[PDB]
Amino acid sequence: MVKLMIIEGEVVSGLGEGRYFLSLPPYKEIFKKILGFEPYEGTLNLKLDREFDINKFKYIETEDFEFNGKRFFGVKVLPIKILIGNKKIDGAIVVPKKTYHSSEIIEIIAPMKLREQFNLKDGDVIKILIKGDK
Ligand SMILES: Cc1cc2nc3c(=O)[nH]c(=O)nc-3n(C[C@H](O)[C@H](O)[C@H](O)COP(=O)(O)O)c2cc1C
Ligand SMILES: Nc1ccn([C@@H]2O[C@H](COP(=O)(O)OP(=O)(O)O)[C@@H](O)[C@H]2O)c(=O)n1
Ligand SMILES: [Cl-]
Ligand SMILES: [Mg+2]
Repeated sequence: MVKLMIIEGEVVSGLGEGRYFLSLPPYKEIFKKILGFEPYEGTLNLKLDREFDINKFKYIETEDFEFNGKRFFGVKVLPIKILIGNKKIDGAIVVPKKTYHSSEIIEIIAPMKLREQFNLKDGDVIKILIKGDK
């Protein structure tokens, strides 16, 4: 019962909001722990063929944090493989509980800035590979 989903998504730019959350040190740490890498401090948004459902997959989920008088909600994280060319890089789909962006926009995280390491630009279509269901 081995499972593969392979989803083309279009590289897109958003409202600048990824980076403040991936810079927040507890997030830096939880992703180091949960994934075995420190994400570059952003999220590569990819625009999808159709709505995405993290709950059909064997996600990790983070505890909420509270500091500076604020409540920081859980995020659901799902290891993936980012497929660019004949290359095959390891990352993760983060799906925050509360995000501004409708649900065919998935946010990707990886140790490197994907736009530089991989010369991506708004419009480019990349593929992501999800092994396993829930
Ligand atoms: C790791 C992570 C944690 C987030 N935590 C919160 C949060 O606690 N509260 C909130 O309103 N949005 C949270 N967001 C979602 C952002 O507010 C925003 O909707 C969007 O995902 C930021 O990415 P963007 O600028 O690439 O579109 C989080 C996003 C990520 C990547
Ligand atoms: N691993 C990553 C994370 C973000 N990014 C990009 O880094 C910039 C910072 O990401 P962001 O999520 O804060 O901003 P947007 O995704 O809203 O454009 C954006 O251009 C992302 O597309 C990247 O190239 N590689
Ligand atoms: Cl755009
Ligand atoms: Mg982003």
